[PDB]
Amino acid sequence: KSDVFHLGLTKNDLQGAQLAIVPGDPERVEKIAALMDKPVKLASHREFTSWRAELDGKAVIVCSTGIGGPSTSIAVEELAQLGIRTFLRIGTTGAIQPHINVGDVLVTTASVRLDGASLHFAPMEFPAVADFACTTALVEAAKSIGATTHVGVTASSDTFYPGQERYDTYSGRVVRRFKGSMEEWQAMGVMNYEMESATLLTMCASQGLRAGMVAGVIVNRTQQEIPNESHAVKIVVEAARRLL
Amino acid sequence: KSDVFHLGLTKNDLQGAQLAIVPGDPERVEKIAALMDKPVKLASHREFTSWRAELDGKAVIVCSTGIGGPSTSIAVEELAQLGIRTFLRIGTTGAIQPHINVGDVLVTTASVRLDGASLHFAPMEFPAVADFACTTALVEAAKSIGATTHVGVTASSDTFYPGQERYDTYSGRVVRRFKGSMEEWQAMGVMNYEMESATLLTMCASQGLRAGMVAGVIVNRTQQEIPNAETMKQTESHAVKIVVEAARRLL
Amino acid sequence: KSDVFHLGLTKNDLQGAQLAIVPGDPERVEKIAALMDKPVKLASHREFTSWRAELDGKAVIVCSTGIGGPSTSIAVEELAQLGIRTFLRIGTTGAIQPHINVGDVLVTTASVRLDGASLHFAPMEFPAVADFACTTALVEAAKSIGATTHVGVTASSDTFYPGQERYDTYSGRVVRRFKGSMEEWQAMGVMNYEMESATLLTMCASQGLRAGMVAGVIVNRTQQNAETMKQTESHAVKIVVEAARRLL
Amino acid sequence: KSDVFHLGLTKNDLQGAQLAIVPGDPERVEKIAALMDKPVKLASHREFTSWRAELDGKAVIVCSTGIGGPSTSIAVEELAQLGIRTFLRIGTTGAIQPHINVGDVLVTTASVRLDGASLHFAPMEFPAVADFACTTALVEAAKSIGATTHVGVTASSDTFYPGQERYDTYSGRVVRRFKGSMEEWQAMGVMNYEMESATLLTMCASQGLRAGMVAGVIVNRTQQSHAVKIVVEAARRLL
Amino acid sequence: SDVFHLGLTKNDLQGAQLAIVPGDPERVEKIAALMDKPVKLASHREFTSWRAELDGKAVIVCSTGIGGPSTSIAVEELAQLGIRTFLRIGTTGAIQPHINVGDVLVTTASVRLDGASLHFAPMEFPAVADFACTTALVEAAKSIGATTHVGVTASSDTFYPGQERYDTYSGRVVRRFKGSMEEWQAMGVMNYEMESATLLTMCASQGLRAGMVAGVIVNRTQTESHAVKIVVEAARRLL
Amino acid sequence: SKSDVFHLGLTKNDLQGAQLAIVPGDPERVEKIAALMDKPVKLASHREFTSWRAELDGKAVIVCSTGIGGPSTSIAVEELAQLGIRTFLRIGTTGAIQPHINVGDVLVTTASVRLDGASLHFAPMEFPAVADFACTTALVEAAKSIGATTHVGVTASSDTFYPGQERYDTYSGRVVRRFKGSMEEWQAMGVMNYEMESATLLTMCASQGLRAGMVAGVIVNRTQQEIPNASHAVKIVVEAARRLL
Repeated sequence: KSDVFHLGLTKNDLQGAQLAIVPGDPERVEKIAALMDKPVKLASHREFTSWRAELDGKAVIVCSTGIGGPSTSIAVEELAQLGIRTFLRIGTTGAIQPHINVGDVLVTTASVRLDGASLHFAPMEFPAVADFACTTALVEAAKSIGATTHVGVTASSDTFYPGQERYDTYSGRVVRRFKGSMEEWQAMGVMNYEMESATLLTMCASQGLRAGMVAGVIVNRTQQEIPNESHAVKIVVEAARRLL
Repeated sequence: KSDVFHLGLTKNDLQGAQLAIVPGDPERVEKIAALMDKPVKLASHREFTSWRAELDGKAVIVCSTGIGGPSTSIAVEELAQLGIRTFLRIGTTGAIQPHINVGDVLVTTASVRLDGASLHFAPMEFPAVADFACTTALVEAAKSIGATTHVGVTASSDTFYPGQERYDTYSGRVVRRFKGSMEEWQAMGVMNYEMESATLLTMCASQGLRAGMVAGVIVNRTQQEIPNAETMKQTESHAVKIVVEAARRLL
Repeated sequence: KSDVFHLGLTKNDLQGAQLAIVPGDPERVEKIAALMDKPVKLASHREFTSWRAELDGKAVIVCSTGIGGPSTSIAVEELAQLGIRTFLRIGTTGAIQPHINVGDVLVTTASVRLDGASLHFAPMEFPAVADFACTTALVEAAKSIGATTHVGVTASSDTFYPGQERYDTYSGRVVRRFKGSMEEWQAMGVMNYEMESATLLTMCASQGLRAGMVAGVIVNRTQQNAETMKQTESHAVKIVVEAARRLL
Repeated sequence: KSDVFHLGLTKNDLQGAQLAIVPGDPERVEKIAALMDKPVKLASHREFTSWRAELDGKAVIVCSTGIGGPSTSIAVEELAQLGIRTFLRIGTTGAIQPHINVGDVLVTTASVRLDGASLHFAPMEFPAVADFACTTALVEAAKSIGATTHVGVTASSDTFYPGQERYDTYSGRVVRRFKGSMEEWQAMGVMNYEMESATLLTMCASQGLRAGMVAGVIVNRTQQSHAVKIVVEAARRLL
Repeated sequence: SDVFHLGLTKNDLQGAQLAIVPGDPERVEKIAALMDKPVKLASHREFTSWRAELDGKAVIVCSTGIGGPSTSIAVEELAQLGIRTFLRIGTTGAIQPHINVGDVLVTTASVRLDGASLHFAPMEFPAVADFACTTALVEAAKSIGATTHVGVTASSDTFYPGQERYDTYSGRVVRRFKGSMEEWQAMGVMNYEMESATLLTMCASQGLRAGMVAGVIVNRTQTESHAVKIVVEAARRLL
Repeated sequence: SKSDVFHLGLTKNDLQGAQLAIVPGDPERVEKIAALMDKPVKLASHREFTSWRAELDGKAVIVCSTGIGGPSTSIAVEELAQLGIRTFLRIGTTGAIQPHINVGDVLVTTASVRLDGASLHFAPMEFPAVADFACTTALVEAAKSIGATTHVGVTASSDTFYPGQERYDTYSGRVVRRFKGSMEEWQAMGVMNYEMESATLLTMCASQGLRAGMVAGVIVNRTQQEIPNASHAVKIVVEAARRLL
């Protein structure tokens, strides 16, 4: 039985949960839920793996989004239909600033919309902006956990390869739009690349839902293209505590 | 060992394979592989589950893409790095034409680019067009299997909900761009909506790779009666038979 | 006396025809019609010269479009009003791929929309895609006569000069949008430039009409001419008529 | 022998001509050239028919463009190559303003760019504007024969049907972009639709060439020789 | 007070139908003082307004401030009060090597590098000046013997990156504007300024008449009274 | 002294080491804002740019007007940056588009809908017109300290007062296609208000390593009327400035 098309969940499964932690990788869901009380597997369908847990006596959902705006848009919509009102994305990321180190934690205030799904919720003029309370929770959680943290703009790309101006590819080329784009974002102070935040932030900020975004830095793109975690995950859990 | 960042595969894993069948759902991969000879699981990481099998003596890969152009773009790029040159997508779809029945099979000649990843490969002016040999193989395979087939344009959307003009949602609203859009595509002859083809077709057609798209119709957005889980499974099985039969003609 | 504004034709003139072969140049119309049965002149108004003929007992029209999407859009609309449902464009062309040779035949599956008129029928996201049956008929006709055939994407430009990144012009300037564009299309596997197909294919694909396109390669810029063209003409003409046979 | 790819002309053939009158229809060329001295045919290829004549001792070209911006862009480019520096468009037109009557004369100051070829010369932000000298010459030539004249903006469409919001067609449909567009142009004071001026005006204004356009009103969808005299009279002021 | 920003009433205008609109509020009184019976009306924000008389007819002088946004407020509110003709007077640089300090530029139409023009008409619409206004300005410049250039102006929402200036805090110019000055130069664009695309589009699309004249103060490559004298003399011809 | 910048008529000396500016739209508001701080001194007045210096907790602060709109804002911000300013706090007036927002309420902008043109001269449309986290935090925390009725969220920032804010009580009575129905759309999307400077300010600062915040007082509620019939935000911007020195 399911009250939604993709996730395989009923409202009753959520046990009153109003906050979801949303990693990209289904395999990371169990790990994150294990940091909390009474973790229980709910469902696994396609790229959507969902567990329920408890935090200071209140139910919390952990559900994977898969890679990219499109699958993220499905998980967020269906979770919203089941009663989730606050979404915290926890990701991995490639830093594009020389002064950001592997293992650092980045909190996103807003995202460069290098995606398509965000346009399905708001025109390009609309900012892919995080909720102020969620952002505050993540920043304060980062202090509590103890991590080297940066706060600012992230570039959110519909591709891992040409949209992040990667050249370690089959074609070894990048379309005109993205030729020289990395150095452009770098000059504009953009911190990092990832793949889900523009859709998440736009769809939430334009629909009365709260969203925030934190990621662990797994490569620095000024040094290396292909990578080569816990601070970031402890932070998203600690932030959830503050948003309940 | 992996030659690539996401798929967990090496060139050795492919055993000379140059064609891949690419469903969206990782759960479909084993079922598709079971239509061929000596299938073996290769890897499963994130939404990317891959098997290898033989078709008429030759190695073939089956690898899931996940939902959307972004994860599709990863799978296609990484399979291309490993040596794949021909990609056949097999999907599920919602028909938007009144005359297309649940059970029908759709072969996509080109797609309306309502996605974002395609733009990362070619500007919007560029057609998200299928390879002629792949499309031919799918059409011919449909005739071999015995199916009611429709050939034409598909709308490929970055969303399941507002991009396909669904109002049955949390917010119940659809942004200006997509308001009244389903009626527009209907009048323009578009057969259906899905979520991966604009990215697949554009990225292949602009990089010297061959791609084709086939789907079974599991629902019609104009009809009143919504079929159950079973009826939809029979339709999937049919389109799946067609994609394997098509693959035989492209080796 | 006429059922349409420009073509100077009535439904009666078409004698039940449902297929039109559509070259750009009025001079080619008679030549194409001459490969078919019972050819006869119909009308000539501006760049629209029309002839009718017969293949396997069915009426066929041959009608020129002029240069560009604007005049093509007029001919296709008015032919559709008169009852045409399948359109086969036949052109001669220059190639942008180093391995497409003069004498080769190109069958277009879809076009890069570097025109304006296509946007009057569908938004840019919609593909300027040929009909499958038409494309199939063209490729099959090309094989039956042993042509060296290339099947793929064509770039369809509203200009002969800057849109095709030509600098041998009065100004010697190409606008930012088109600076470096030929190299980009080349890298993307685009076969050639022409000027009508984006409008033809988009307007047909978005209005329930069937369209296809074939062209003979008469020059190749990236490889650096009278008898070759006439020979190449005759061959792509042979193909479009043989394709038309299969589509009736 | 030809200096250009399409027109079939050499610089020599122009005999020092620097101004061209550019109608759409080849069948209008000789009629226009006949109003001037020593009219002689030069060439005829596809929709490009060219004649030379003389106006107060100076050679002048009359050359047809065919229908639409693409065809027009070829003719203007190749005439420019041959030495033409001033282009005067002569047309017949409908109108979309009820106060504009059949027999009135329209002088276009600039065009709404509903075409595609203009974008091959300048981005959309750039105005499809007529040369001030040409517009002046046309307006004052119109006044001098007592013509009723409207001066203002014309909408320049790559189509005759949906871009001019016509529904009396095969599909009976008009794409979202153009749905409600005629009422919008009407409200913004646009006089009329035609099909060539956005291309002509943009390619000339962005390339140092002078261009102008006059048209005679022959129909008006909102309602239930003169212009030819004007273009020729205007031409003699611009030599 | 009727209108929200200008603090003016219809009665304040005493039947005026024309306004001279400089950018700088401090230049308003200077322009008014050249005509008869100059009287201050109001001063709010960047909008300083004076009334004067020219050949026994009331005229307005009202500043716009810098940019399309504030210009759009002044023109709207003045039109609400009965103004139907707007003459912009500016000071300007130039991007063409042959255009000297002391030269006067008359703008036929503007490259729309602004945002506000889009709130009145889509980009396809030309930011074109009224023919009568442009004629009056050109004739008034002949009248006083000024060296006049007539043509296209690039109208930018910024003084710095939109005019491809690199002598700035960041030293960065966004992709869109990198190499843009050279492009405008090759296209024959005379100068940059910051209000004309909004002024011309908003007027040409609402039945209002607008023109623009500017004196050249500097040249990127290498008489404010003279331009002011022209704008006042042109105004006499437009009453 | 010869001005260090083209429009503002200021020298670096004039700033006395100031690194923060409070930036109202109206030049006539500058003196009023500077009067709430220590040692206020008029610096200059040119075009729409009136500038004062003052002191907060012994630190020099600039108050400078921007005029209406992105273009004039882009001049003031660029030239102040050149002079040494690294933090900008806009204080404005606004029309609320949500029904329960009262005239006099204080709105703090997290990011803006870019309905302007000048922002495109700094970053392509995909880039967010987002406020600095530290500045926004200071404004929110200052508003709480004085117990103001405050709303935090997205603002629509328009290049026009009339059609871009979907006002119909105008000379033409017309609104171009792009903006027809637009207010309802922003309302449904949770946008709080309209104003005219923040998209440019926020984009040009976030893309150039400058910190910016945005606060405005509501002067009309657009669900009720287009034009009103006829200082919490100000206390807040000064208190927030104190926290950012």
